[PDB]
Amino acid sequence: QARKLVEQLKMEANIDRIKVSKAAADLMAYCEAHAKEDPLLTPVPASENPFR
Amino acid sequence: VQLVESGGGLVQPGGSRKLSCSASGFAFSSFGMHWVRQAPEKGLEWVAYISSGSGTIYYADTVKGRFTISRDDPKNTLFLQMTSLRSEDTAMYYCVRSIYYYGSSPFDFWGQGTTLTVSASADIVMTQATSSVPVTPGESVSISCRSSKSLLHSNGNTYLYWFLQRPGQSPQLLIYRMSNLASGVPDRFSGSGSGTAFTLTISRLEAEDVGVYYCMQHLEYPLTFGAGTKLE
Amino acid sequence: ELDQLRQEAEQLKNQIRDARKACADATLSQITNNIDPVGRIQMRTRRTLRGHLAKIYAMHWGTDSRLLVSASQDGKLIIWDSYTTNKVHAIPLRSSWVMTCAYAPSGNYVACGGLDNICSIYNLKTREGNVRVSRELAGHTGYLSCCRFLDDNQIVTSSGDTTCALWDIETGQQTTTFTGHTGDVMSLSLAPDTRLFVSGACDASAKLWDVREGMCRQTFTGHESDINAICFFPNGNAFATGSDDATCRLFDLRADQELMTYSHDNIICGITSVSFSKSGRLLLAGYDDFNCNVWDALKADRAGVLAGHDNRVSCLGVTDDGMAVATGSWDSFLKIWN
Amino acid sequence: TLSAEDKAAVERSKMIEKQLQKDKQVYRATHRLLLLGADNSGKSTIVKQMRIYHVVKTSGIFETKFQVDKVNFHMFDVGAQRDERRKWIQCFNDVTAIIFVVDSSDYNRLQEALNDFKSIWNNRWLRTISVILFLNKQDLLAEKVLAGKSKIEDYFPEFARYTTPEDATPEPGEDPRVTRAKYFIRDEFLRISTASGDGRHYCYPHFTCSVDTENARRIFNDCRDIIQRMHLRQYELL
Amino acid sequence: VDHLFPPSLYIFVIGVGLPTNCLALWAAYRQVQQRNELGVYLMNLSIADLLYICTLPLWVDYFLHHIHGPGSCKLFGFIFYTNIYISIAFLCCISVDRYLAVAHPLRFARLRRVKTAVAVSSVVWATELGANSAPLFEKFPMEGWVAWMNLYRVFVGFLFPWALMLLSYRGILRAVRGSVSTERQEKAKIKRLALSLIAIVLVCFAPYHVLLLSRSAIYLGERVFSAYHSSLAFTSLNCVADPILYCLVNEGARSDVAKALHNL
Repeated sequence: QARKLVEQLKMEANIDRIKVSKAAADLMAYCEAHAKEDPLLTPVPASENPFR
Repeated sequence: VQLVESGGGLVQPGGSRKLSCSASGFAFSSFGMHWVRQAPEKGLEWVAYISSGSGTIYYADTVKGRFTISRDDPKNTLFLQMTSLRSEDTAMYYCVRSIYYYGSSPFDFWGQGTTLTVSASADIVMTQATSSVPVTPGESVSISCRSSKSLLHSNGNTYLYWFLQRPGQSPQLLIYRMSNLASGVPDRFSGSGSGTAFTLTISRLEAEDVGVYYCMQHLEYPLTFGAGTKLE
Repeated sequence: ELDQLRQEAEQLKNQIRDARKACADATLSQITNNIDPVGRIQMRTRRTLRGHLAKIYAMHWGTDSRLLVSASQDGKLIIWDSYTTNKVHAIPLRSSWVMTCAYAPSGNYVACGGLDNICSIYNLKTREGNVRVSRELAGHTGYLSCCRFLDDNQIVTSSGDTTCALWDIETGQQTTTFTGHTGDVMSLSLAPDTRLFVSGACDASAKLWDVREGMCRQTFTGHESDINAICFFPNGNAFATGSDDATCRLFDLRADQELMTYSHDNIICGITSVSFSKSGRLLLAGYDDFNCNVWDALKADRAGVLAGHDNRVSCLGVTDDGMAVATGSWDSFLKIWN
Repeated sequence: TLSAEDKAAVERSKMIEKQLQKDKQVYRATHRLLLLGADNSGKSTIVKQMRIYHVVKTSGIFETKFQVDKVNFHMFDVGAQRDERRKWIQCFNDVTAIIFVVDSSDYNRLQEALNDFKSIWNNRWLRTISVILFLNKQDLLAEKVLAGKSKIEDYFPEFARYTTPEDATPEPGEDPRVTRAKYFIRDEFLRISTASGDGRHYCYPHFTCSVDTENARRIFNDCRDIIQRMHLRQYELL
Repeated sequence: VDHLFPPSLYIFVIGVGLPTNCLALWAAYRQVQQRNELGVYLMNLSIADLLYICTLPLWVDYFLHHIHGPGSCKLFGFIFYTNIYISIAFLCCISVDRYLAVAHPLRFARLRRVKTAVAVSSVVWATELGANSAPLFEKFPMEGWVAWMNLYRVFVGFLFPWALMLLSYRGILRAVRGSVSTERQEKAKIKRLALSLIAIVLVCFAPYHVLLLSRSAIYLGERVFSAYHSSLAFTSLNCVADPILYCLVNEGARSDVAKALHNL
């Protein structure tokens, strides 16, 4: 049964990893881009939310 | 699903009758029921309405005291008791089911109908265009409709309905709430409106598309239908 | 040899750890400390959904952002209309021990399961006016913890035995079997592109699988106890998990590492549900101490607190348009916040 | 105010609420129990006898209903579950009582049963939940003790210094040795139970066989002094 | 003595009742919010005590003078002379509810709901108001409307509910005696509490009723005016002892009150 684990670990290890700072920058960019389309972030005026 | 009804015949003036609608093939107890009558050469008119649980009962302004409606779930049938039959009650009466929840499609199924022969306020009025419109296989139609009062509500729903009656059996539902296509109808049919003016469009006519097209409003009781237009 | 295989596996794990350490040069907090904090967030309850008899374990939103489904230990599924607090359906179940539910993206089917080891699929749009069972799926040995819909004919389930499976609905036979876990699986989340999914298990590990090929891609081991919740970032390149060690964590697939940990010295109880916001700026987490917190997903500080329940919070969900959140607890009450 | 189609969605919701209230009335009058024990212990015979006297390939739960003195009882056991228990035991934090059946004629697997009893008694989610423990297979214990083929002192050294308590009441009347052995086993379990009771829940011991017909009565009595205690706590009396 | 002992007694009663009988209302509300039917009875009892305390200031003025409108006099007299029986009826209801809960568990679940509790509360309110409405529709003369209504209000307003509560608490004690989970100290505490409730009720409400019967007996077959006036002051410590015993001896109600005070 150890052969399957060894093969799975070998398959997992052969991948390409980007820098962590690039991932952080991408998450920040996604957060900044969709800033106006988030009612929880910016409280929508009490004339458009259906839960008034 | 099916709906078989019986109890019609010739009645002298001043008599009484009891119409019955036998239901089989679906959950009767969770549905509301209506009676709709049609004159031999005229349009449809609403008669009465019973609710699931028999909580709300409505009648038309013409038969408010004469007619009585009732149901019994265990026997799975529906009754309508009529008294003091005049000469203006000669029509073919129908049995239609309707359910009501968010996203439901009322008036989905219609029964066969029963015949009946008798020997001799500020309600919304809906206006139809000229009855006829000559057509050919292969082209489009632009049936129109009009209303006295706007049918748009604060919820955002426009309560307009469309029905098609073939030269044979009972009418079938086509469009409900002015934008939705019923189950089983092809994609050729489409509907649109603007609150007081409405239209129905058929993209490519076929041989089975002939008949008479009717309208309805469901904003408030009583429900008015309209004259209807014929495609030949 | 078994010893040789174990030594090779240990060496390969050491190599993977060395690669992960080498690929890290900066922390998320260091990059994000030059960004204005969101500030205090005031979310207020708008409606209360009553009618359940016992504690609530599961809840899912509809695509239309107006309908709801909830599961309770009394053996019922209730479909709510959030705008008007009306009840549309009430489905009684054969087994009273249900701890999962899901709404299909089309809105025509729902699913449920639990200690009976069966995933049941219900049909909502029939010629008759009732709701009836469409198919019961069998083949799992242990209890079922989660289930999600890919389309109208494919479903994914996670069970008590260390196994996740992909099913066909027209024919009840399985299509693929996902193996590799050691303990019970308790969480499941699909990607936005419906090509990959993640699962959290009791062995303090998380894995990512591919639906077509049917093999494990990457593994993540950062926690110290069981993982009870999992969710996807809207981008599709990150996921966040909650555990019983009173900590939340955020991972990333491209870097294959951990970015931030959301913890406080006052909180001792473990988390039970994790859900993101539409933009990913806020992370909402439920806790065992009868309260649900709100975190800033970029700076790792407590933005706000929701406290309206008298018992532990079991489920939490955010709608598609991001206009509201829903919270269910063991007090048999559902609350919509805004 | 509201449109016609929408004052017909309220009526449907009200009907659903009426059905829910009826279901609640039915729900509040049923007491739920969880049956738990090892595979060696004869809980299957107990449940078969209960099903016979009173009232599907890899299914994970089984349900049995029985009624005594016009009150309803539901019993559940787990068939297809794995060895782990700490996860699905959370769903049983509102049951009336937990029935723990343990074999008493083994002398070899008794320590495992005692460890399982401590795991159950000290669970975080299983607090304020009472436990009724059944010491099954008394006939085998009596026969084995009378025969003398195998001893008990070897497995438990402290048996030599143990003496029969003065509160022992042997109803039928039998040999002192079997009474001493079974009371020693009960005392071990009771010491484990009352080590850290803290007064929030109790443990009810019983000696029984699988074919006995009086198990339902014992369960009924225990559930009555558990409901009585909870009502004492709730109604501001203690 | 009407200008010395009453005013002093009523001053303390007014000073202490208003704070005490107000947190009791909130505790009862917290109890009913958790689907407990004892909260309904506690709420109604607290409401009756609060109303009787509110109608007291006017009688303090007469205590200062040993004459402001016959309608107002009747309005402030009837709801002062008919607030001794509503509390007694609600105490009897609480005792019967506890007996049903403890002595007969696994039975009579239909009588242990909020709906039946509020129905019984409305029924008892209506009966108390209607039955004692005869004055609506205390002088030197006797032998008249006070000749048998003074003998009925002692045997139906005092002796019946007191006997009912005595029987209920004795049954509760007998049922508790046979339990195996409860220890001896808890049983002693329960016995002390039950005896305390019965004793305080009897001590507060007996002297006035025995004096009434003694006075009314001679009318069909001075000292009475001296002693009688004072006993009307003694039958007021109930509005102070009742909230204490039913909302402050326990721990849950005290914790709820403390949490409410902290939140407010």
